[PDB]
Amino acid sequence: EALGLIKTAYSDSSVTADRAVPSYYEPQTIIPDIDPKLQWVEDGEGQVINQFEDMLQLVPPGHFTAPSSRLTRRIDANIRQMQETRKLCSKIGVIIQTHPFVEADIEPHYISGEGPVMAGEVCRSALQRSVAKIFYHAGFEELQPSALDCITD
Amino acid sequence: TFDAPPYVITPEYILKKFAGHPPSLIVHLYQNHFRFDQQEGMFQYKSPMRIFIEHLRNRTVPHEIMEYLIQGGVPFYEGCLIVQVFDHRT
Amino acid sequence: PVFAPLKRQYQLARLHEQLQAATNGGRTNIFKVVGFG
Amino acid sequence: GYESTRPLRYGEASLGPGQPLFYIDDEEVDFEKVINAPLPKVPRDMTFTAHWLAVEGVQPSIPQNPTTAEDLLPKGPGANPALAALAGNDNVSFRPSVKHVISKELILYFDKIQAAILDDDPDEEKMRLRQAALESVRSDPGLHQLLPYFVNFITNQVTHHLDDLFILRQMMELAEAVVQNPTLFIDPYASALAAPVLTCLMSRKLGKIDSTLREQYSLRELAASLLSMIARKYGASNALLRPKLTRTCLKHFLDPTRPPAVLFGAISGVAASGGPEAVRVLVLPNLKTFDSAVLQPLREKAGPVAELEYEMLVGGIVKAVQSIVGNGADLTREGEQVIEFLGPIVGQRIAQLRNHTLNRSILEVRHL
Amino acid sequence: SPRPRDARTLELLLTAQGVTSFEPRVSQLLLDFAYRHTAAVLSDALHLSSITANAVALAISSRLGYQFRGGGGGYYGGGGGGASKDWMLELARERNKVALPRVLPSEWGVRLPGERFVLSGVS
Amino acid sequence: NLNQIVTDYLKKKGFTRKYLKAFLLLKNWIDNNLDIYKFELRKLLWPVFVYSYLELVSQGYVDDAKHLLETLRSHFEAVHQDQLALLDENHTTRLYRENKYRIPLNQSLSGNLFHFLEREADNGGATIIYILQTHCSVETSARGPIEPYSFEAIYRRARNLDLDEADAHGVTNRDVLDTSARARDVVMEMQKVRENRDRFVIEGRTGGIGIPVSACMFTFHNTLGTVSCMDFSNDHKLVAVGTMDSYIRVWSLDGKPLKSALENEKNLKVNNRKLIGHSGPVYGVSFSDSSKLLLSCSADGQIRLWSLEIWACLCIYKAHDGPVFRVLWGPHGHYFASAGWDKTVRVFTQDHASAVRIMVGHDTSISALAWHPNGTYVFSASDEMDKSIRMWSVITGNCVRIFTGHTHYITALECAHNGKILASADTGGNIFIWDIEKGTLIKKCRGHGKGGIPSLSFSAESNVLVSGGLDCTVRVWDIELPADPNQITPDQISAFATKKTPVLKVRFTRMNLIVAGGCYDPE
Amino acid sequence: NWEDYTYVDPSRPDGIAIPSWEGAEPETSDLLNAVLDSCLA
Amino acid sequence: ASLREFLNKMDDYAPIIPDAVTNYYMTRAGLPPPPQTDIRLARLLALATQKFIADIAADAYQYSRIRALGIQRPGYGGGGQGGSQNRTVLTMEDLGMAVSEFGVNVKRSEFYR
Amino acid sequence: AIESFKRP
Repeated sequence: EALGLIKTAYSDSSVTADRAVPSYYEPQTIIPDIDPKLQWVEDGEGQVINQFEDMLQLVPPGHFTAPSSRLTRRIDANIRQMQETRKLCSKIGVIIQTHPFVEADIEPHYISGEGPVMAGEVCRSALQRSVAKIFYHAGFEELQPSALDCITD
Repeated sequence: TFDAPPYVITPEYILKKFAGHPPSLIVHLYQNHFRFDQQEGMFQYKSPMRIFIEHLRNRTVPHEIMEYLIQGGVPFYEGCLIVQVFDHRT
Repeated sequence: PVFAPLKRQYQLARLHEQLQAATNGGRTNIFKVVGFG
Repeated sequence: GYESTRPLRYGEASLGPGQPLFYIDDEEVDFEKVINAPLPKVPRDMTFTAHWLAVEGVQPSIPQNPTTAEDLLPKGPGANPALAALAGNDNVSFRPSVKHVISKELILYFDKIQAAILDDDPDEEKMRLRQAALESVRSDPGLHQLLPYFVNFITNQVTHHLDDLFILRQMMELAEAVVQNPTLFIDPYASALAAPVLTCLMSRKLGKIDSTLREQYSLRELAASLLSMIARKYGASNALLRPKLTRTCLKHFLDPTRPPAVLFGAISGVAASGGPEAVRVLVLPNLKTFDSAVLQPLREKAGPVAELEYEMLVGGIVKAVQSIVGNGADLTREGEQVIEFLGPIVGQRIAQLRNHTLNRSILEVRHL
Repeated sequence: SPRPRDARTLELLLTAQGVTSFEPRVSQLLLDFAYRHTAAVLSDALHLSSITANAVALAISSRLGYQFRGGGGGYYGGGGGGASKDWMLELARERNKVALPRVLPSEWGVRLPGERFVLSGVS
Repeated sequence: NLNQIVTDYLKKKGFTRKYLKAFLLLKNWIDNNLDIYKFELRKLLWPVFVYSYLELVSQGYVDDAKHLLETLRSHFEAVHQDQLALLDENHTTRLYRENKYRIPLNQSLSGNLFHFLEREADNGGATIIYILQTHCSVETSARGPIEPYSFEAIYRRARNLDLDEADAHGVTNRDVLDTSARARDVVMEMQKVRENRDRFVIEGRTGGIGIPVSACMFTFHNTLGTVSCMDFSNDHKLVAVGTMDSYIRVWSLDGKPLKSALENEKNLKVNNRKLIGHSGPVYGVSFSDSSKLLLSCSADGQIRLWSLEIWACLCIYKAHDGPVFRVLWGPHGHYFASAGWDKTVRVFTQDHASAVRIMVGHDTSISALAWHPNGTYVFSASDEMDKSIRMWSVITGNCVRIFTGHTHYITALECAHNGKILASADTGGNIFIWDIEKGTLIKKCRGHGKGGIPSLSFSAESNVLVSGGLDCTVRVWDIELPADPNQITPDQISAFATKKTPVLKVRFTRMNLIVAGGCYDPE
Repeated sequence: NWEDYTYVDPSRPDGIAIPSWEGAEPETSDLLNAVLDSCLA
Repeated sequence: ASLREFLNKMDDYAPIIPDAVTNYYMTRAGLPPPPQTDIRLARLLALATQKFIADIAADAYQYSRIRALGIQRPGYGGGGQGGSQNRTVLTMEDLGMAVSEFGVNVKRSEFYR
Repeated sequence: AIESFKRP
């Protein structure tokens, strides 16, 4: 392999006497070969590398955030108006500071073949974020974590 | 050790093997009712014992009265019952 | 509990009543055979 | 509400000495904190790999298998000691002999087969017995423990009996029968079988007048056929087998010093191991010179043996060329070009076939 | 860290039965289920009435009419739905009395049920 | 005393004290030979066909003759067009009947052909033997194989030799040897073949050790514990996994694209696919006797049939109350069986929507299923208060055998290829080997850890067993130890440890080689 | 519709093709059956 | 009010639920995702889910507001210090009161001992 | 590689 003749997964980094004769003189020392694209090789992070790159597709951005429409808008506008009026109330009472709502997206992801992304944790978290936004639209300001978990279920 | 029954049991095999033995049951049929040989009363065809008659039609052992058969000491022949039917309807 | 249809229960109760009446509570053997057939 | 990913915490209250109460730990939070938080990390997609967990009963020391450092072998009164030798472990101090591993029936069977196959008597019954032994080796479903012994026996017989055509023919037939048994896993031994066969294909001397030449050329043809079969069957699990065989045969071919029989064997081997493209890319471009510095002096000879050798070599080259694939007077024009490319001796023979697909295939690599 | 009793007890009982691992939120699920069952049963028993043992038994028997028809009961044990065995035996007698279907070698492995029972024209 | 009870019960109950198959077989055998012989053997193809066709015309099977002529016309469309047209009584047929075909061949080639025909006598060999003996004469010669560029032809052409009488007589060696470029003892030959073949039989096993075996492992990554069941196709070309997310995923085991029959899906490049449509966790997947059909069962209580050519569901079966736990195709793939939570074993055919047989008598849930290699018996096992194995007849629907002795939850059942031995495994680490005709236990095998042995497999001759365990080990077992030459049981041959991967499926190939599958858990 | 069948056809839209002692029993069983059917009515 | 017009107006009625969540739960239930299913049908299903959740929020806000002798109802253990300021807090009690009308029981124990 | 070889 050091001469570029073959590809093997026998190196230590893949997963994280001395007779002077050619191998065909010793039949009971030989191990059959595996296809290079099916070999178990890991990268620095400890993740297995997928060898079929021609079949990988990139998940489009915005897939894990709310779509854009007349309805998805105007709910954000209602919430923004609520926050601004609450700031005005705080000042009136004085005679305190809130941050705008922003939804984060995932890091770039690849899928082998055509199919949905089956990740329960991230999907449940996004659903929880949506439920929290609806309940803030209803009129609440604080929450109990167990109640939020129950309603998400 | 005991002799096992054949794969398909037929009336011919049982009636030929067990010749010379008394029958398991004897039943008399009348116009509207039936009885057994040593019975004093009668059973109507519209009564619950109608079930027995159905077994006689299907050549099946009447398990629903099995206890009553064990009490009376009714004989079995390889798990089958030999029944004689007397017909006075005609 | 163990469940079953009502029809079977009623039919079996009726059959037991009739057979108990016929056998006089077990004092009479009506299935007895005398002779050889 | 019990599918939460939050950690489960408990707080403790007191009803008095030795009377504790426990409650779930919660706390009121803002909606800004929950809504604005980042999402968890997406795991990678499902996939699968492959590797060899064991080979013939021994686990190899590869990264995909567990390390020896971190209760698998019996150690009772009745357990065999030779079992520890079958696992291939290093600390083993017991060295089994043949009698400890092979049953007596199998030893008797091996002896009977070898006695039957290596009989040179011309009696008909002996021929029938030889054929029966070959069929038995080819079909028996219980010869898993004798495979290394078969390979070693073939190697030894070929090595020590190069001056006997009968024995070499029997060895080639036995090798053919062994690799046709459908119950045997032959991959790891493939190369071990390709060494004797090669020795029977390009050996300078085979055996010790016409009948001898008949036997030698028949043996070489059989060896080439067996080599083709081996290369086709076991070329994927032995990655470097095909290039090695092709390079060996090609190195032997491009050598004017070798006698004609070795050249015939070498061209047959190149065709058998490389394929159509190997012949097209490696053999044809060099033919123009080959027929001038090799074939002409041999043609100039007058002995009958020289005539037979020349005819056999030319026929072998022509067959190799034909293996690539299997218009009126205008077509003849194309044919003429071939006589310019492949030379007179072989160009004339190839053009006399009156084939167009072959002509186009041969002409496609003129620039090389 | 603090942890209530009966939780360590449930987890030790689970371990003793051959479970090599479990999620942290199984014990509290079981505890809350026990709370709900007790509350429902005694709320039922209150209406049939001081509460006696007969009222508790009657409440349990009433609840057993529409739930808990499972468990690992064996010979004449009300598991797997609670169906009587004689009823199942007579259903089997009715079914197994018909001859097995006749199949030719040319339709073995390729013939399907009737059009009424297959998924055609569903897209 | 159970013996006294049984004896009393028995005493009180009254107990006293055609040609196309042969042609295809020959064609495949010729295709599998060495090249140097292929020229000669092909001479047998043309006669065996022609006469065969005529035979049907003589027996009145006109439709069969037409079908045979049409099917094999393609192989000869480039050469025998005139003869095919004539065949589709003439004087040519009379000449064929009167004059028997001559088929020159080499001696060793003839011996190989005769031994092969005898070896496959009942699968089509008898037909070819009879045809050759009746309407052919195989003039054997001690020459070498003849080819257009072999030594024989080259030598004969160079030396300008004549044509041998035997090889003189629609392609013949004459056109290869012409300047334009013995008899037989069939039947007796078969007798000699059998007599000589009888001399090389192995008839015992004294001394020695078990058999070496190779193993190939397939490992699945990034599953996160969602995989419930796994299965391999009959030819080791496909793998299917059912998950806790209600879907099935299928992969090609060599990484090549999967093919679809839909026009829109023409030449599509993917090597794995998803089957969607169950509403709960999938607990079983079964490939049918290339595999065209798949069966699945789920916790929603339904059974689904999928086509692997268009990748869509064809039929739903709804005979169960509660979850279904196991589903199994029959040994040849038209009947199938299912079992689950409601304690009943159901047998269906793919032809009917309702189950055709119902099996009643278990007192608990079913945890394992298995078929008999003859297709007329089924095996079931229950758990908990009733840890027994029952054997069911499919013609009547009754139970014929009960096996008892397990005290732990049963995970796997397996019947040997000879139809005489049964194997079972539980969560205590034991494997029970049972005699079927006597209803007795043959023996026990120990050495696995605790947790469950989900998969067992027999070898082609049923003399070796392979088991896979959730303790991350694969073990090999001798079914009969050799005769004495004069925690772990001594009948274990080998144990291979995996790298943090519980084993879900193991299977034997045609050789001493097995394939196993599992999921990797780095933690 | 006991004999209603469809077929597997991968070339179709859905993959499915729609086709468009005295008196011993053996010698007196029929007479006894007639009498018993009369009794059962 | 036709179904065709409503499905044709689905551009303006998309809910705030991301498409990934919709695909994940449709696959769990048994429906292939919008690559093979119409995107408008999936949008309609998500909109129905959003409407259901908004109903359950409007109630339980009504319950919280009418609540503003005096002890909590047993069976709704939760919370900590009780928040801060005159803010409306979503508590287990109000959610349970609201969802009891939809046929859901969410009762727990307050202490465990 | 074969295509490259065939390239004039």
